[PDB]
Amino acid sequence: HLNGLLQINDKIALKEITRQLNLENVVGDKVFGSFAENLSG
Amino acid sequence: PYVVSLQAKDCPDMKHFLQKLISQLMDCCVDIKSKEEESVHVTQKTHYSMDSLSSWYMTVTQKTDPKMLSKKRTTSSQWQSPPVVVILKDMESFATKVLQDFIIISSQHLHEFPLILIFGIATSPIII
Amino acid sequence: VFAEKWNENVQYLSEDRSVQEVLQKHFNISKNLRSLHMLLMLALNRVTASHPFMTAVDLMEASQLCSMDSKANIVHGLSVLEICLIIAMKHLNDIYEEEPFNFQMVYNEFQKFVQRKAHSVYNFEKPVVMKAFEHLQQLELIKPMERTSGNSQREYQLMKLLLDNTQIMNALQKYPNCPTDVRQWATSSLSWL
Amino acid sequence: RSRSLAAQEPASVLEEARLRLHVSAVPESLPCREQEFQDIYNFVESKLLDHTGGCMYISGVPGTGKTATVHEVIRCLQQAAQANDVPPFQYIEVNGMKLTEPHQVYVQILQKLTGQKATANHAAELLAKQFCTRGSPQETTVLLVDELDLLWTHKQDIMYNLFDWPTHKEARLVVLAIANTMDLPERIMMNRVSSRLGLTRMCFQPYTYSQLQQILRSRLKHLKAFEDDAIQLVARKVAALSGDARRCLDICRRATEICEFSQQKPDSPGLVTIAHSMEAVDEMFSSSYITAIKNSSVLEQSFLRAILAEFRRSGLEEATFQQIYSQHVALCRMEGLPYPTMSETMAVCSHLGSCRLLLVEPSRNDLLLRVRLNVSQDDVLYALKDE
Amino acid sequence: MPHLENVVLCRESQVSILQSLFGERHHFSFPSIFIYGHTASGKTYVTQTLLKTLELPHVFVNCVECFTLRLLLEQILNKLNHLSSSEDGCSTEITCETFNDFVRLFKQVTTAENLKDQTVYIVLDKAEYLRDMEANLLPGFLRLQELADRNVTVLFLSEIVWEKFRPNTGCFEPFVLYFPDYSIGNLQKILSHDHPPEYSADFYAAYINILLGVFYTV
Repeated sequence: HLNGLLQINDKIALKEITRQLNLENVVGDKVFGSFAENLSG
Repeated sequence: PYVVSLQAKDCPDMKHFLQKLISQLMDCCVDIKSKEEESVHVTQKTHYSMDSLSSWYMTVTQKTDPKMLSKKRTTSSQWQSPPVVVILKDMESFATKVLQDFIIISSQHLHEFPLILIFGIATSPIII
Repeated sequence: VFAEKWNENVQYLSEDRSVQEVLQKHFNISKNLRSLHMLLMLALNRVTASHPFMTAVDLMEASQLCSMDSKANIVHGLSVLEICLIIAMKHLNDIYEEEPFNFQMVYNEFQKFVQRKAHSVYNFEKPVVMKAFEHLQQLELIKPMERTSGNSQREYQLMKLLLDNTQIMNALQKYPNCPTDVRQWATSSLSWL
Repeated sequence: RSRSLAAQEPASVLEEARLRLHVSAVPESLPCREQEFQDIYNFVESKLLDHTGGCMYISGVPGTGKTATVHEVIRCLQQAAQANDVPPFQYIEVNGMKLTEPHQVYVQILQKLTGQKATANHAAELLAKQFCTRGSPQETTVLLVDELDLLWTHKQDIMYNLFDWPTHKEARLVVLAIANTMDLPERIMMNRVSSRLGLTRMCFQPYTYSQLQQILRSRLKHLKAFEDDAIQLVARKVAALSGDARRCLDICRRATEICEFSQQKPDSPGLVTIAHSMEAVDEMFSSSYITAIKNSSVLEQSFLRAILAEFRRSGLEEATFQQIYSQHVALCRMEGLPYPTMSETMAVCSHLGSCRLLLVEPSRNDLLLRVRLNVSQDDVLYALKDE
Repeated sequence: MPHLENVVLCRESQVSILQSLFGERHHFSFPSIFIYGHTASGKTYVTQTLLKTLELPHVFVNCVECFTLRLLLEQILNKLNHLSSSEDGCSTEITCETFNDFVRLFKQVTTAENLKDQTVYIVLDKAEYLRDMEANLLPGFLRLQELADRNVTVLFLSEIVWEKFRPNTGCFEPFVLYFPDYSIGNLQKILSHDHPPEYSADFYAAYINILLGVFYTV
């Protein structure tokens, strides 16, 4: 569930995307590294 | 005994204006050799707003005196409760927009923040 | 049993000379479904513990309070000072065809209306004029050309008006307590001294 | 079988055509281009056998084969390396939009080669001293960069220093600069970038009319579901627009969806009809303006009518908000409605202002609202008299 | 009663409107209620009394004391953890600055039994200085019901009219309530109710009528 009204830039969107999947982190968010391998036979 | 002194050449803005008021309330209190002593302080940020001066005024009236407050706030420092009095010696040259923002906050919060203002007009009070 | 009378009561009110007029009025303005949401919940607030059914009265009063002229009802809760001010700039707009003007020009006609009047206690002083005009600053009734000078005093403003020459005349007969020597000055184009 | 729906096998014909037409399920690349694929084949082959480094900058709109033809250049060189023909190479890939800051390109390069990751300065200094190392062999690597305008900075220290790396002794960097138009080095970039580069810019032209009918034929070699009159019709409109290789197969996918809407009947037709080709143009290029006045109400169509009436005797497309309110009451009283109130003037403006069909500043100067029509003044007259 | 109706004797048509929107604890309402008045004191004094009578969860924040969006969203949670549950939360602070994380942390606080199926009131004092910052914080409260999915009713007590903060891409259209003006027949009775014990009722009310006719024009 994303909403463009909340996001205003691009650096913040790279961190709040992991708050919905939660497949590799916890309540905590991993390194600040901008996402590079977003998993994409 | 707490006296706050400030003028117009300090900080004519919003963020740095309230920063100077924090150091004034801390310097006038450490000048009394009572229970506190030397304590080097590094301002490095501690966010603040209107509750920083309200919470500090409530805690200073409890740890200073060994439990002497009566009922419904009266006779705090032996005689009467010490009010928060400031002076405005150089305010006519200060920004008029900033002087109309710090007065509208303590209006509804006066029941827990006794503020005393002292104006120093160098001409006539008609310009007020 | 109570569910059958609910859908049947709406059919009795769907074909009415007063209910259909409210539906067509909001449909022409905004045909979106959101514009109709306020027309269904306001009528439910009136239905308390003493409304067993519905009628064509609880739906007409809820559509008028959300459609009145919000730019004409703010002048009813005023005195005579600020009321005479908004009419003063209205007379100046007829002679100055679209051009800015400051506040000191309004003071020139303030001492002009004091004439042709008997000596009484209606005359004022001077600092009341700037106090009556400052009340309109917090109401956002004037708008600068593009820049608000920081060093501007009580003489350099070059403000204009944020109203029109239509609702100002229709808001005179509905204002409570209108003097006789003031209403005649607003309707006329200033022909006397 | 772990997933409950592990790719259902298409048992029909229309469901199978989407497999050969998908942009991802491609058996090779886009054909009809042998004079250009062979030219770039001998160029990259001459660099691996020479153990040197060069530059390469093509041109064309993003949709002429810059993402499919470049893959076959690597698939053909890897086969000869296993047969002792060409020296081995390394596969390096990097996109210009995957990185937010334009200076973080030094992180993806060091991580791809080795495994150490630093930053834009700690890593950018190690890559400069490693290319000039005397007495260390390297490999004939390949540099594939995309979208060069995003890496442009104020000091021009991103594109200039990147081209000077393969111009050294022990340097085997093959830069594949991918962009759009060809006049970029002589417009956005200045003198230093265009100087140390070279005039080896061979642009790629879009596909012709005879080439679009052949690429679509290879994908439908054994798909008996489309007539010969509908294939040449879809490839004809895209060939006249810009010749984009992406705007041709997307229209054909719409033809595979409009035909399934008629398959709900008990009859199962075989080939497509002539009605599927006509509907594949209006739905592909829909208009967001002819349907706004048809589905309007009464006050909305009357407010836009008074706008053209005031821009006729004045000759200026700019006006105020106080003047448009005067003539708005004249058109509202003639048809049979009372005078509109002032409070609703911003309500009807917020509806057209939300969709941004009338360019106007926000609610700051209510009496000085600048009227700017998003469309022309002659197209709104023909779409209004249709009712 | 002593400060809800005795202050202004012209609110007989407004008490039944606000009480109808409240209802019970499990009743909802609009996510934003814009109510503009005059003098910026008549609608404020009645709010502090009506909310302190029915005992409902509500806070009071101001947009003029803080010029940044980081401090505005912080003072809301500082006055919420004290009444979020039956006991205090060990006086813990919240460290946040991202506007997107405001709707995430607010759901975790409104999870206890005290704010589970209850109506939360957010009174925004002096709501006429929000246009100075960014043009994105205005539609945030209009669509808070869809994002937070909680019974939150945001109140507005500003002097500016509603048709002045319209964004560029539009926003939700709520309910605009306008309180009646100070009537001449009702202002005379409210100025004589606060009579000192040194006088009476008829003897004290006579000194007010002689000053109203000369101060009504000014």
